[PDB]
Amino acid sequence: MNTPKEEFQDWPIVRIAAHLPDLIVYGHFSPERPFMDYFDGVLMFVDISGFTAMTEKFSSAMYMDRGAEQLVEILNYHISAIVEKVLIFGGDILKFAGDALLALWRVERKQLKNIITVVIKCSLEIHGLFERVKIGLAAGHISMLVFGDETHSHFLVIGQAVDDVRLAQNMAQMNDVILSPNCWQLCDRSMIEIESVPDQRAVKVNFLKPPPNFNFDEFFTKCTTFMHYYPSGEHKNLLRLACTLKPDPELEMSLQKYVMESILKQIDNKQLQGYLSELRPVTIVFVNLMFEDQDKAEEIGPAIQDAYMHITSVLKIFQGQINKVFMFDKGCSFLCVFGFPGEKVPDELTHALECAMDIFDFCSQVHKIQTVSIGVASGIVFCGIVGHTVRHEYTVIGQKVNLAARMMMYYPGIVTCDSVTYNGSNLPAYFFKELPKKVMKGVADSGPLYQYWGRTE
Amino acid sequence: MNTPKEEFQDWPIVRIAAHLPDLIVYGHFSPERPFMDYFDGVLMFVDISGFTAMTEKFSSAMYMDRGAEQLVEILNYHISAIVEKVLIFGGDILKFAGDALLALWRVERKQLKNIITVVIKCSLEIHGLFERVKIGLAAGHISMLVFGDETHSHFLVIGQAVDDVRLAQNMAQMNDVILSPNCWQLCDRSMIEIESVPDQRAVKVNFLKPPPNFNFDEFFTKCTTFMHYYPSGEHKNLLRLACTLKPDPELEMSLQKYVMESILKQIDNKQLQGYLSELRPVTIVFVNLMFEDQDKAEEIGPAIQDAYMHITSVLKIFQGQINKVFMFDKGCSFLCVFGFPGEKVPDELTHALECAMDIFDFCSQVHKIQTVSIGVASGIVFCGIVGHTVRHEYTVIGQKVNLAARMMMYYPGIVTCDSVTYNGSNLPAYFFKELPKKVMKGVADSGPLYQYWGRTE
Amino acid sequence: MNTPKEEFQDWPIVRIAAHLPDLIVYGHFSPERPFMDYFDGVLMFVDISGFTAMTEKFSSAMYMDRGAEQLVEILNYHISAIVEKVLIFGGDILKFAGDALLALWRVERKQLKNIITVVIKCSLEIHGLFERVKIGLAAGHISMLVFGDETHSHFLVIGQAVDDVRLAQNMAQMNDVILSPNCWQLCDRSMIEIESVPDQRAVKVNFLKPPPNFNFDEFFTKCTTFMHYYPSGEHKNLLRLACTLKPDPELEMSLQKYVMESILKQIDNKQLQGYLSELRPVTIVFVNLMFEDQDKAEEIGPAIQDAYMHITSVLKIFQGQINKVFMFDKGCSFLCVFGFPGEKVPDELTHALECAMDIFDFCSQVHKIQTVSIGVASGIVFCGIVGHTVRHEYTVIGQKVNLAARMMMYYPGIVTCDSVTYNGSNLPAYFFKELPKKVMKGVADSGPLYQYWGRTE
Repeated sequence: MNTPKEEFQDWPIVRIAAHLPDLIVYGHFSPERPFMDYFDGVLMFVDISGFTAMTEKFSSAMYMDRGAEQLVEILNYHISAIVEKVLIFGGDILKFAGDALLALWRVERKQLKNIITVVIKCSLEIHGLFERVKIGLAAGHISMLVFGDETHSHFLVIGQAVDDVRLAQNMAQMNDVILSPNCWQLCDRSMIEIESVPDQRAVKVNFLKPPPNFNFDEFFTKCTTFMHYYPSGEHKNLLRLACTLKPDPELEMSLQKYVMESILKQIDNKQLQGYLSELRPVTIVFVNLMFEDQDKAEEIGPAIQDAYMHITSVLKIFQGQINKVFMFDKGCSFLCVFGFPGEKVPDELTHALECAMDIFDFCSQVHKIQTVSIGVASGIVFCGIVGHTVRHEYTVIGQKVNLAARMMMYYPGIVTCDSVTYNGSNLPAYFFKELPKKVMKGVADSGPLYQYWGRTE
Repeated sequence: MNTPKEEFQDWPIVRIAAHLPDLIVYGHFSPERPFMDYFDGVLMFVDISGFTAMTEKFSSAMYMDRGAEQLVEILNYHISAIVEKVLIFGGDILKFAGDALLALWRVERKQLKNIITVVIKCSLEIHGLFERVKIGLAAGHISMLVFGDETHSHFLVIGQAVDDVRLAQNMAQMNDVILSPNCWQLCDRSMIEIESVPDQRAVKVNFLKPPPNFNFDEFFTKCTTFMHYYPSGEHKNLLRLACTLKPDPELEMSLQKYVMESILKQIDNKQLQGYLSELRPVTIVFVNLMFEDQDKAEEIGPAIQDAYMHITSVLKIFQGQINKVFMFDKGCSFLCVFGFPGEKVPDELTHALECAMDIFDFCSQVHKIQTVSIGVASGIVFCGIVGHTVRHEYTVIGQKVNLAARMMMYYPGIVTCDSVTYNGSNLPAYFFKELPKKVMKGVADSGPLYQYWGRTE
Repeated sequence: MNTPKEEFQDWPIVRIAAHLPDLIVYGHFSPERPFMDYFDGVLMFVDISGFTAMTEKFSSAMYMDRGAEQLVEILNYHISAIVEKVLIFGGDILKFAGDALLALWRVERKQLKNIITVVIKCSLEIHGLFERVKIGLAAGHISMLVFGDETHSHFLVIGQAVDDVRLAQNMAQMNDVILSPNCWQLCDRSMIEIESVPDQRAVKVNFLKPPPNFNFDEFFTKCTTFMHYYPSGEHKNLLRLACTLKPDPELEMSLQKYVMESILKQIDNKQLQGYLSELRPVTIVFVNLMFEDQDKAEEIGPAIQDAYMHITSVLKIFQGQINKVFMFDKGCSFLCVFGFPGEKVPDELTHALECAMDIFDFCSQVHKIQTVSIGVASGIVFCGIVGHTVRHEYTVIGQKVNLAARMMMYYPGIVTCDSVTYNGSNLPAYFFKELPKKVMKGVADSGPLYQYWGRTE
């Protein structure tokens, strides 16, 4: 009697799970919104903007109309190698963004010290791949927020360690590994030689020099005792346990709400697998919400949910999409896009600005939101699924993405827009104010910027 | 000199063969129609209506427009496991229908007794997968009928054992294995403890308790001597020998005639592989032909061919399709569908009824057809390819499928239609008669039913 | 710590490389056009017209509109086996054409003798696959020419050995292996029994009978010392080293210029993988350029580049495409196609003829082109990607392809067209001259042929 080998793990639920971290896939938490949970862990923030500032070159006529395809190919080739390292070292990749990848090792407080050693070794091996990234590491308390409505879900991690991992990454230069102050306080200092960072309490890792009898392979195996989903046994040849998920309609109903409908259409083999890799004109509406206090989801969770409920209703009118949400220094940011593939509407510029002002006016009145700021920028951006086969996400990359992001931070409390949006809106000129030009990070020659003042005085 | 490993078995002819049993793939019989052949074997009828009555839940708004995709995913996950068991135990899966799967072990008469033991063990292992199916087993003489024209082919198995396997399956409750009276007469009673079935000559298998020195693995190997196509040797890791078919234009020309053109288009990579999984509105025209004598293909074969020739010409006018043909208790049934994906026409309801009446009038005059009955029902049905990667078939599932099927049996000798068809036809009301409402199996609240009386008195 | 196995080699750059020989993939030569290089090697010309004269049968109504699909399936099944033999024996497949496959073993002059032995054994093993091809072998100096513009590239091999391999193949009968005179002069005569060819200096291989202590496996291994890209070590299970190419935007930019945009669209998963396999009506414009001297790229290279520059500008107006370029007996031939899938225009016939006359008039004035001849033929041709998964090319096959090719050779110095083109052009009849009918190889009943004389006297 024969024993044919199994082949089939390529179910829709597995394809959906590629777009999500284990934090969500195996979370099995309540469907109430907002949902908040609390834990401890180590965060790794890998800055990949050496690789993503290349989107300019790929718009060149040299690439003969295959710019988007070449860009996603070379990006995924390099990001895939980073992903594999994170996953084999036991990390859960939470999110991809144009300029970064955030990973989490969730553990009980008593194992933080040893897990930081694992994460530092992982970091050093990532830098070894490119002998061009910057790595910030943090550790400590982490809060998770899940918000959404009956058809869509989003999640965020928040807290001091999340803020810390961003600050640490910003301090880093090429090939640096920077530990947040609490990570350095928590780590095993017998193992790692550091140096101080000027004017900073964070530290830079110079060396991982373990004691004479230390065996990293045996140490790592001991650490896998605390990793709930590390592929093992019969499945030790897989990068993710999620690769083994089996059909389960209740679970798939839950997980699909995190993924854009156009991606679900490709997952269902109802759209060509390359339709979503494109250089295309879009309008970015980057919404920033600032609170009094950054690291307490119990106060900001309800506010973000209330904002989200209004944002989704405004965007739906114009097939706008929330591509990503981020949280830093008591600012929660929504990266909204008008014009994604198959979602284009006429008067995109006008409607982007009217939607921004609607969001601005509503969210300004939401309890506990202190300031709303919105940047609106329009131009050619790269869109596509970025990452590894087993862990990837739809992402947008481009100068206009970075411009809208810097505008909402450098011009707080107002709706701003770039010259493309201003000139191509069908709105009267006195609806706008020409702004002073500010030197903004990563922005060279943004063009004239405007405040959308709106229809009345 | 290198020895690269072979990879390629994914030819069109192999993809086509997934949709067909070995009875056809390796049949190499005449192209004359009708064709009849005669043999002996064991039939297994696995009732999967615990799984297919779920189509209701998947039309719920809870599934956010991915009902069809979730349904085919979970169905195929469970049906695939049944298929693998049947195939490793040496069976040939003849047909899939919404509510069942029919498999055949064809053998010489002298090996029936031992093959029934194999099939009973297979049955018990299928029930073990779900520790929700019902299994009927029959054995004896089996006739095969192949009918069609120059471009399309269909096949049927007929005879007392085919009738027996249906009756046995109907007697079964969840987790039962029921042996037809001839199967019990033919089987190895030293091996299996049975109990009587009230008012029935069939029996229920309680236990497979073989003698002290019995080794099932060695017994099965001896039984593979009589299985012409059991994967073996270099190919012992395959579920089907058909996986190894090599291009052969004359054979592919023959096999493609059994498969719908929309499926061939997907096989040829000219249509997206998920286009055919849909919840869509269709009209089912379920045609039943009753003969004087059920189990003699020599008399009914020519009649079915003559009917088919007319049915295909009527359907072609409106891109109707024969999805399945079945044979029971001297009734041959055609499951016809108007509105399959890419085959929709306007006035579908009117044309369904006019086509039914045309079929009715013609087939009523075919020699040896005693009664024609046609049920017409319209609504949302699931359509998609159901089964295992190596053995699957396009199938339709839904309350309206079951309703049309019950209508042709409970209202024999006439054309009947449901309320959706009546209300949405463009035909005058006096073309119809409102019928008494009958309690019908599996039908709850069918709605008012009508006879299509037709244009004149 | 787990060690998952690598899976991913299916990058766009790898898919592109399937369409190209190693001569180009690993060439890393200048982007100047024309580019010429010079080397030595052994050529094998495998004539597959036993297999490709079948396109007639597959247009029959017997194939029920799946003629193209069945044809490409059976062709690729047989051609794939030839390709695998060539590749394992160390050859580089340069080109596929309807009626042939050309392969190259490039080596230093001192290793020619031993490589010819390898190539003869390869040839005999190819004939063993079909126990229906004809094989010609040549050896000696080979020139390579690369021509094109900033977006498209084409290459050719030229010289006496290239002419020789064609002549040798023409002399061959079914199952023959014919050695060109220089190949016989260069080979190891202790190894191979030959017989003379009537009126020819070429020879036919009767037998490969090596000396008593000869071990072909050990001999082949010694010969792999001179094969730069023979898959080895960790990659000894691959047919091509190109299967391991990694993303490299500068290299992909270079390689894509050799591949049609419709193929690139399929490679990018933006078109269905079977869209390009079709039986469709096209117009073939077969352009032949004859020079004074055939085997010196230094003189003919600049002329072909100048012609190409004009040809591409004329074709672009009507989405005509260069499908293949060939070089024989100081004739360089361009196989141009109007009407490829997704490239159809109205008045295709008129524009084909006007484009031919434009090309004729320009190329007739190019320095060192002695004669231009153009054949124009219109009808149903097979189009599709022909070859092995790892080495394949888009190809056109059909009686009208062969007719246009014979017309440009049998009617030199003029533009000729077939009856379909003449009757369906919108041009006046006195623009044409009815020609004497010539008996042409492989052409039976071409129909009346015409010279396109053009608008004035």
